[PDB]
This record gives sequence, C-alpha cells and structure tokens, in this order.
Amino acid sequence: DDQQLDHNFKQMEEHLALMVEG
Amino acid sequence: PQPQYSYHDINVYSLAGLAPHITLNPTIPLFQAHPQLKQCVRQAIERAVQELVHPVVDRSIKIAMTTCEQIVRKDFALDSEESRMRIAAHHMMRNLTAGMAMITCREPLLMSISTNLKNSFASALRTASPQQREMMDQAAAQLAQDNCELACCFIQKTAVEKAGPEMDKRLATEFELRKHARQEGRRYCDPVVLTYQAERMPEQIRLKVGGVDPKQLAVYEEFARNVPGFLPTNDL
Amino acid sequence: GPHMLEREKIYQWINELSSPETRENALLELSKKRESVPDLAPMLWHSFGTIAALLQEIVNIYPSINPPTLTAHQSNRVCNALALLQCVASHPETRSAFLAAHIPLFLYPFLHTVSKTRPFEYLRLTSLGVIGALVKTDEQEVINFLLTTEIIPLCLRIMESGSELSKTVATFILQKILLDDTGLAYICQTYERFSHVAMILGKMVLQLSKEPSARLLKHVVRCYLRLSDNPRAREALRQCLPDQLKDTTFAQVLKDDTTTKRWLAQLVKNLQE
Ligand SMILES: [Cl-]
Ligand SMILES: [Cl-]
Repeated sequence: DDQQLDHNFKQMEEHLALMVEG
Repeated sequence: PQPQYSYHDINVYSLAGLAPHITLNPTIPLFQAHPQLKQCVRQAIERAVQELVHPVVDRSIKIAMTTCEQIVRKDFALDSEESRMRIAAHHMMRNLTAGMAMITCREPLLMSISTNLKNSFASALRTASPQQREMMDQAAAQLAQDNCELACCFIQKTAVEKAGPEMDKRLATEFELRKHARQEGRRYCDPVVLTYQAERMPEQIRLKVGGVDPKQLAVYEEFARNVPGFLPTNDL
Repeated sequence: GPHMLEREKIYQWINELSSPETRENALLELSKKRESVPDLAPMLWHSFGTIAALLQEIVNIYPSINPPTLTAHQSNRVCNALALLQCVASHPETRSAFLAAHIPLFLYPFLHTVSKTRPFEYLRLTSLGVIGALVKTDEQEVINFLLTTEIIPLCLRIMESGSELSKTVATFILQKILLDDTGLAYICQTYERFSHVAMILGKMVLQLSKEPSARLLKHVVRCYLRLSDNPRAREALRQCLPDQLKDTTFAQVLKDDTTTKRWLAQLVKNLQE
C-alpha cells in the first residue's frame, strides 16, 4: 500500500529531473 | 469524509433552503454566555452564499462547458439518436459542473461565512472585550467549518440546475443534425469520424455505426449516480 | 504473431476502462504499457468513453481536496489516469484535441493544493508532469492555451511556496512559456502581469540564498535572462534585480555550473546601458 506510493513517488522524481533539464 | 446531503435535500429556489439545514453546535461558548447571538447566524450564512453563488456558477459552468461538449460530440459522433446524446451530455455536464463549483467555492465560503459572522457578532456587542473577541472568532470559525458543506452544496446545485439549458444551447446544432437526418429517412454519422473509425481504428475498440453498446455507457451513467459533494443516488 | 496477442490485452483493457468495476485494473495495466505502445494515445482518445472515464477519475477526488484527506490509494489511482492523459497530451495526433477539450483545466485544482503529505505531493508532481509534457513539444498552441487559461498565477504560487522539486518544475514551465516569443510579449504586455512575475522571482532569489538549490537557481536565472530580451521588462529589471544576482552570493554554488554562469553573465550585460 504505502510501498507503491513511495515507489511511484521516486519514479516521478526521476522523471521530472530529466524533463526540467533535458 | 462522507457527504451528508443527497441532491434532493436542499431546496435551491430561495436562500431559505439553507435555514432547515444550518448546523449550530450547542456547546459553542459564545452562545453559552450570549444566546441572543444565535439569531444572526442564518443571515450571515445566507449573505455569504448570496455574494458567491452567481460568480461561481458562471465560472464553474464556463470551465466544464467546453470539455463536456467536445467529449460528448466525440463519443456520440456515430449515434443517430440525439436522445442518448442529450442524456449523456447532461449526466457529464452536471457532474463536472458540480465538481468545478466545489473546487471554486469551498475556500471562499469558509472565509465569507467567518467574516460575516464576525461582523454580525461585533455589531451586536459594539465595544467587545478581548475575551469576547476570542469567543466571536472561535464561534465564527466553528460555524463556518460546520456549515461550509451545506453552503457548498447550495451553490453546486444552483450551478447544476443552470447547466441544463446551457448544455442544450451548446449542443443545438448537434441535435438538429440528427433530427434533420431522421426526417430524411437515414441515420446520422459524422463523415470525418466515420472515415477515421472505419479506416484507422482497430475492430475491438472501434466506434460502432449502429448506436453504442449499452454496457459501454457505464461512464455516463456513473456521472449521474456519483456526483461530487452529494450522496450517490444508488449503490454499485 | 506473438505481439498481436498482447494488443488484444490492450484493447480489452481500454474497453474495461468504461465500467467502474473493471477500471482500476485497466488503469494499472495500461499505464505500464504506455511506453511500449506508441499508438496508445489515439486509441485512448478515439475509443468510446475512455477520456470521459479519465475525467471521472479526476473529478472523483475533488471531495478529497478540501478538507485534505487524499489517501495513498486514491493518489495512486488518479495518477494512473493522469499518466494516460499525459500519453494523450504528448502524442501529436491527439495533442490538439486534448487542448480543444480543455482537459488541463481539470488538473489545475491539484496545482492549488498546499498539503505537504506525500499523496498530495505525488499528485501535484504528476499533474505538473502533464503540463511539462505539453510545453516540451514547443508547440504554439500549447503556449496560447496556457497563456489564456491562467496557469501562470498557479505556477507562481508553486514557485513561491512549493517543495524544491515542485518549484523547479513550475519554474521550468514558466521558462518554456517565456522562451516562446508570444509568452514574453504577453507577460510584458502590461505592468500588472510583469510586476507580479518579477516579484515572485525576486523572493525566490532570497529563498535560494538561505536554502540553496542548483537546478532551481538555473531556471530562475533563465527566466530573468529571457525577460531581459524585452525592452519594457529590461528597464524595470535595472531597479528591481536582486543584488544577490549582481554580487558574489551564488559564486560558490555556481562554481561548476558553466551554463548558469554564462546565462547570469549574459543577463548582467543585457541590463547594462
Ligand atoms: Cl523517502
Ligand atoms: Cl423561512
């Protein structure tokens, strides 16, 4: 339950880190 | 948090529909020492709704109008029955208009209800002790928290009742195309949509020419069953 | 052959998006396949009730916004829908119709939330990721849409009070708008529009001197540098530019940031008479 939110949250942080720069 | 009110509990015709639903906590300390201040609660809640109902309704309808129009035209482009299209459009238009009215009024209502109660309490005590001002602030905050959902439902339902004719106006030409085609003895089919579906869409998800499958209408039926801010009309 | 049997699972899931009793599983599976299926977005848009179901997943969490009660399960579910909507917003075959239906307008309430919980932060980031996907296309209609739907005031609120990542994504959005010629002319059209943007950028420079952020500083500088291309904005910047950008306040943080040093140097030269 709370593990999947954290897993999805870390992936969005990775996604937004590439989007803002690249 | 669960909604308290069903769609048919709140009479929108007048502001007097609020009065039978005003929650007035009996343990509020300001009313323990000054019971005569209970009377100005109704007018403050009515006043806060009166100043926000028109601007929120116009904005909430404006935001949901174009979205519902474009998606309904797209979904029912190969359906010659304007009856189904009109019913589905209202189910979605009311649902999205109620949602946008909820987002728009919840915060300004808490502010307006609190402010109107503070001024009504102050005009009844005139010169008030700082101890009495703590009572009026706690009461205004408590009453706003306890009646924000009611005032929000009043504005929502007002916006929903007005979205009916507004959605009909936006879909006027779409209704006439299907009515004029029926009188010429033929089904209506958007030529652009018919070409695209027939040429580009896979069979399993293609729009069907012979109306729409009733089991695929579950989306629009859910729009009418589960409205944001109100109790669902039925289960499932 | 073998890949055709997988496409039938895609079709069945899209059809299962309509019924609420099968939507949650279909949302989950389709979000996973949105990177491997290039034509998923036109299939999502042109199928019956699919977009309507995604809008339904969004509006159904509005009661959870105020009072803030959004749970982890609700945030995961609605972000699967926002993921598929992002797929539609990116595809060139559905981007125009996505904007014509004014679909981003129903993500704006999420950008207005201030709750610091992870369900609300994951919601704001996902919503911001949808808007980010739009501006990454560098399309003129994306700029015209955002200029007219009042998303700039939403970004400035996030740029002033959001998390470190939220501030950076919101600043990146405002940057992409400013980079486009129409966006620069729109913000510099009246002093009321420009002054409200310059004040927010000014406050962010003070915040960055206390809590430093390399990527946030980079795009705050890019916004300032782009504003200096406009004559009316250039005159006002000469009296309102934060001194921390003209002295050596950010000298140590920018030591290894070549591009930001170049942008910051070009900025100070642009303001010189
Ligand atoms: Cl963590
Ligand atoms: Cl009465």
